[PDB]
Amino acid sequence: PSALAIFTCRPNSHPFQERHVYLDEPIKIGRSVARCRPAQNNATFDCKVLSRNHALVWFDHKTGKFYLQDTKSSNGTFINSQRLSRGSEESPPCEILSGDIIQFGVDVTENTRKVTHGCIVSTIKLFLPDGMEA
Amino acid sequence: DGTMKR
Repeated sequence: PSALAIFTCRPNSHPFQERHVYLDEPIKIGRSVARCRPAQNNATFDCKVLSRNHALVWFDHKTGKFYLQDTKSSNGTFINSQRLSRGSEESPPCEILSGDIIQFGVDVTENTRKVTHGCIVSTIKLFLPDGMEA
Repeated sequence: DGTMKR
């Protein structure tokens, strides 16, 4: 069986529907574009402050740990409020545990239209292949 | 590309 990540939306997030993402292979977190649209079983979001290739999430069988990696995002990735890498820089793999608060992007105000676009803020639940919560 | 940037 595959490891499983569940992304649930937090109150200060741009709204999204709960995601059930199986981690048979590493999963790209990123912004919706006609080639990839949001689905209940992916980590693609219709959120303008997310990068196209924002981050990667995967399960490592050797360590038994789950990892998140920022892949040169413009606006940042955060675990429990701690940023993974500077803008346009790649982070190392950073361990995530069930219950962690993961943020993709930051709020951005579009100055000419004076509309604030929220970021994605998620509680993540993580399950080992054997079903045990991480 | 195309990201709304702070």
